[PDB]
Amino acid sequence: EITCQENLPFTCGNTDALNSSSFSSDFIFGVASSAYQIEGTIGRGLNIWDGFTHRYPNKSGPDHGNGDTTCDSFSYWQKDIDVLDELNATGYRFSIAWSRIIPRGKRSRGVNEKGIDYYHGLISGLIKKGITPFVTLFHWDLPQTLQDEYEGFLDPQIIDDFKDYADLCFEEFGDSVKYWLTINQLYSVPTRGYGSALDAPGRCSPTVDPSCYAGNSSTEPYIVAHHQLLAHAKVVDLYRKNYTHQGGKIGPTMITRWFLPYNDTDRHSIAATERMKEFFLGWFMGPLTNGTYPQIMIDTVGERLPSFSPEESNLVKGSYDFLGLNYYFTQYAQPSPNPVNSTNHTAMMDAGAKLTYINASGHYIGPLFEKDKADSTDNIYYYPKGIYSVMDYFKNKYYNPLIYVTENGISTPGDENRNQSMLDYTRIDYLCSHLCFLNKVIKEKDVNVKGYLAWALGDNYEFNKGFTVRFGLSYIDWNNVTDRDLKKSGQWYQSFISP
Amino acid sequence: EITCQENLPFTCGNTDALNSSSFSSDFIFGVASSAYQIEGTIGRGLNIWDGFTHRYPNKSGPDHGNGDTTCDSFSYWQKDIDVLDELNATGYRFSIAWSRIIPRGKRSRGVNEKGIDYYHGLISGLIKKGITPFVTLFHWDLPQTLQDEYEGFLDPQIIDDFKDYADLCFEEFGDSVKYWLTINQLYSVPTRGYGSALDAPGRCSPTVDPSCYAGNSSTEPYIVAHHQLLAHAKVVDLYRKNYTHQGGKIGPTMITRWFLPYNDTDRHSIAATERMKEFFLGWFMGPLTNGTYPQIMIDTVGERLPSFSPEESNLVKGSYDFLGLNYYFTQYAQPSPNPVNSTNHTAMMDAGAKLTYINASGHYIGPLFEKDKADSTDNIYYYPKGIYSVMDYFKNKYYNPLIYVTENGISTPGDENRNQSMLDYTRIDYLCSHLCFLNKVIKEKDVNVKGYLAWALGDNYEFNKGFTVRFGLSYIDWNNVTDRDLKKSGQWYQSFISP
Ligand SMILES: *C1O[C@H](CO)[C@@H](O)[C@H](O)[C@H]1NC(C)=O
Ligand SMILES: *C1O[C@H](CO)[C@@H](O)[C@H](O)[C@H]1NC(C)=O
Ligand SMILES: *[C@@H]1O[C@H](CO)[C@@H](O)[C@H](O)[C@H]1NC(C)=O
Ligand SMILES: *[C@@H]1O[C@H](CO)[C@@H](O)[C@H](O)[C@H]1NC(C)=O
Ligand SMILES: *[C@@H]1O[C@H](CO)[C@@H](O)[C@H](O)[C@H]1NC(C)=O
Ligand SMILES: *[C@@H]1O[C@H](CO)[C@@H](O)[C@H](O)[C@H]1NC(C)=O
Ligand SMILES: OC[C@H]1N/C(=N\O)[C@H](O)[C@@H](O)[C@@H]1O
Ligand SMILES: OC[C@H]1N/C(=N\O)[C@H](O)[C@@H](O)[C@@H]1O
Ligand SMILES: O=C1O[C@H]([C@@H](O)CO)C(O)=C1O
Ligand SMILES: O=C1O[C@H]([C@@H](O)CO)C(O)=C1O
Ligand SMILES: [Zn+2]
Repeated sequence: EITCQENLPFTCGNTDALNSSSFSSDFIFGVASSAYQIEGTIGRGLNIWDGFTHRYPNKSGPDHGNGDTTCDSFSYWQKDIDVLDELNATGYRFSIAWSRIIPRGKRSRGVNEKGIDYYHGLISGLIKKGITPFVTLFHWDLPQTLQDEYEGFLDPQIIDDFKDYADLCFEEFGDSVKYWLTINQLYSVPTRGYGSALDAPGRCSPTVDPSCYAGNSSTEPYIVAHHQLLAHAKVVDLYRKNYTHQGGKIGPTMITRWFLPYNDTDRHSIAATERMKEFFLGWFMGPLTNGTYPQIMIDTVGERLPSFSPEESNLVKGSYDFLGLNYYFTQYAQPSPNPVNSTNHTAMMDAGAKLTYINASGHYIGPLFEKDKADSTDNIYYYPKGIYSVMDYFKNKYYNPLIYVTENGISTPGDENRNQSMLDYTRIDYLCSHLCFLNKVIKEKDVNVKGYLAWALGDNYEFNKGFTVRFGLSYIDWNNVTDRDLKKSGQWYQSFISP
Repeated sequence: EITCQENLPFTCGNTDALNSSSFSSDFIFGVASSAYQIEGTIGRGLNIWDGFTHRYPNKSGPDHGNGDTTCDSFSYWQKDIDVLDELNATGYRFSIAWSRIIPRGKRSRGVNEKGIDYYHGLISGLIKKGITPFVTLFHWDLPQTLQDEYEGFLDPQIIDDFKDYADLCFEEFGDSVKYWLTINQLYSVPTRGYGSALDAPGRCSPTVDPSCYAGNSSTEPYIVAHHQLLAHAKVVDLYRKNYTHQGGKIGPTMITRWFLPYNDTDRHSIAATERMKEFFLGWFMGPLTNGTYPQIMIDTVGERLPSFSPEESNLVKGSYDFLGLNYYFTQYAQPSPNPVNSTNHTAMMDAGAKLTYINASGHYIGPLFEKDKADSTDNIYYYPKGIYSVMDYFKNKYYNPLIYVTENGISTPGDENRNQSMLDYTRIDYLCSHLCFLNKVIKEKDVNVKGYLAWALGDNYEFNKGFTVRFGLSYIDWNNVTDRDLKKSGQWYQSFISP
């Protein structure tokens, strides 16, 4: 019987009690990254994260930081491999920058052979060290040309451009890459990119944020989410019909959260919590497992929710060989009004729920996850059991999928000095407490989880935060980015992997 | 009788001997800038200078500097006006960033009202202080979307997109702006952007520079130059047919140089010098004054030189109300081979001339203009009499045009400290020696020159050099860009203007 801790102090950092041998022998352990966050702009075209961070610098991060140079994994990809080799990692999730291999967006405009070579060298180097690549085709960095031609995922033209891009990736890299991710966190671009305008491309309704150049927060998230599902599904169909000889697997990435009732004896809070599961997870998982959106969304969103035709429904339904599940935290849900006629209405209000980290009796859900110095009532707290709850739910609700945990991690403040930054015991606690629950859910519920990739390999540009927070298991000095030095968490993870 | 100095030491910095009263009472005196170089990316879309500087950072400058924030004239435009007011300037040349008012390039995709407002406020503020705006529509900063859709000026699609952009500028600003410049230095983008790939967009033949993403240095400069002429001429026709009620004037900007024979008793050097005038100036001035390219270019460039149809020739011929002439230096010309079959052939080799600052007997043409620390034999030297020679030539060869000197200036090293940077006596010498010759050519040759705008108002991002050189008449601290402090040159210029 496995017992896991939910509250500080944790004792799971002792590799005598928890290590890779606790899991099945074939289980993959590694770390993850994304291209905008680590490579730099050298050698690639411009994308909407370059566009957004430069047009709206105060949205890039409080320091106005961006991915222009970051940790320069364009130059130092070998040092990334060296971190993985030091960890004895068996997996690495990275993304391909569309703007690095097709700077002009549309494949018929030509490819960047040097860009293709960069990824071939990385892939070859990973395989040479026994590391399995998990490659994300689209980690938000859409070529700026496509956003300016037709507003990117707002238009159905994205489907064929994304298909042609994916086809190029499969053709060039699929002989070596056997695990592909289509779109990173389906929920995020629709809501943050087109709803609140916190993320690229930065569209929203005028009274949501007057700085947005255009948009409609009430309708655009649904349009974009729909086109993401279609684009994803066209790419999965392309992979499974034309690249079956490669013997690999493909799936989407979902951001997962668990939801608990703000008041667990209040039927209204309990209803809000179940609506949250459907609006947060079901928005994408309904289409992926059934070809339709959840009924509550159909009912609530009405004419703002697009329909799939019978052909589209069939393309989207079952369009995965596995799911990449990212997991960071859990929220309490309580009812909230949905003012659909308000000029500041957003798609996120359609769930009719307000989310918190504190419940009605004053209980904070778990340890600190992210401090918000401008408003401390907006601090985020984590909940190790949430990874158990999420995995169990996916198995039971979503037809026992094959799952890889494609992100899990925690930040530490960028104001800490190097010594403090390297002594990242809060990161060991977060990682180990989640891995304990992940082992427990695999053993108790028989969820088909086959690997775990911690966010992040190294410190990088964090979307929305610049360099003001650090997520790496390895430290990077921003005054001299060459080295990636294992922190206490990286050192712990090395011992966990090879106890 | 006016006597001007050609060699150090100069004595024209004494405003008792040379001042604005030396010139006609209506003569305009001011300074110039360009949008990429001063504004920052905040509030605009991305252009090919953003693209180029980020994709090829070592081409942006030795410091890898770019126009991301620069002197932040987006925020501090009022401080620019304050410099002009301090100078008692009567003119200011600035450019409109196409990506600030039409971020998506094509006008039918929408306009950025906030971008339009930025220029309305600047214009209003200039007029309120009695400063005449001279506005450049295109100072190289093409929206990146247009370069990625169709390779910008390489394709005839640029003509209508540039026309629609210009139309928007005339509509929004032409009630207040009465002097418009179309394209900055016609010669530069074809040769540096598409020939040597020193400038955006960075196209060239593979063996000219293997880093270029695509191109052909032998043919593309001619295609781009041709489309620049057509785009320019369509915009001038639009202005003169649809905006005549505004009572303003429009013209192109030429980069001018004078050319002298490397050996003035050698017929081959003398021929090379005359070929240089035709290939450097006539490439554009032939079409602008006659609707045809110079015969020597027709003969040499052959099938690589595009033809104008009768309609195009008529559109281009006479497509100016005045010429904006930029002038910085003069070169000696000697013969050089033109290896048209070489894979590294460039359009610049077609003139059959090698250019130097030292003649055959060892004479350097004038004082130091730009030191090149990597190769000192590549140092640039200036020649004050060249502005007299250029103006005289334009009058005599090119039908006595109305001219405004739209740039003239010199850099000082970015390695100097603030005190050294502020004591910019080399800049007073350069400016005054050129103004002496400009007064002399107006008086002796009756050239119709009506204003002079010194490069630059303040320190800025210099194309190709980052922040490693300074050109301002006012100093900017890169650790805190708010202030623009008049240097000794700015202080001198103030006394020259109001003696
Ligand atoms: C930040 O930038 C936007 C312009 O992009 C501006 O509208 C907003 O007021 C600024 N935010 C703050 C908090 O100052
Ligand atoms: C600079 O960058 C380019 C890649 O953009 C590279 O090909 C070239 O070698 C580098 N130049 C020098 C002098 O190192
Ligand atoms: C607009 O929404 C904000 C936050 O969503 C809220 O504080 C405000 O009350 C809303 N205004 C109206 C008119 O509903
Ligand atoms: C920066 O980091 C690398 C690796 O530690 C080191 O070898 C190099 O000397 C350092 N550069 C400077 C300028 O300190
Ligand atoms: C290529 O041109 C470079 C400079 O233009 C020159 O040094 C070299 O000799 C040329 N090579 C050939 C094969 O002509
Ligand atoms: C920077 O420059 C402006 C103008 O001189 C000054 O008012 C401001 O205090 C300075 N900011 C800092 C942080 O030094
Ligand atoms: O915030 C941590 C990490 N989280 C992720 N999603 O939750 C993103 O996919 C990744 O790009 C981001 O850096
Ligand atoms: O090099 C000085 C100056 N020279 C100019 N041309 O010669 C450019 O138009 C301007 O953008 C550049 O900064
Ligand atoms: O729950 C979530 O986690 C992440 C991130 O906030 C972790 O820092 C994200 O992108 C969500 O939507
Ligand atoms: O003669 C010329 O002068 C400028 C510049 O080099 C001055 O620094 C330029 O763009 C030319 O072609
Ligand atoms: Zn940048």
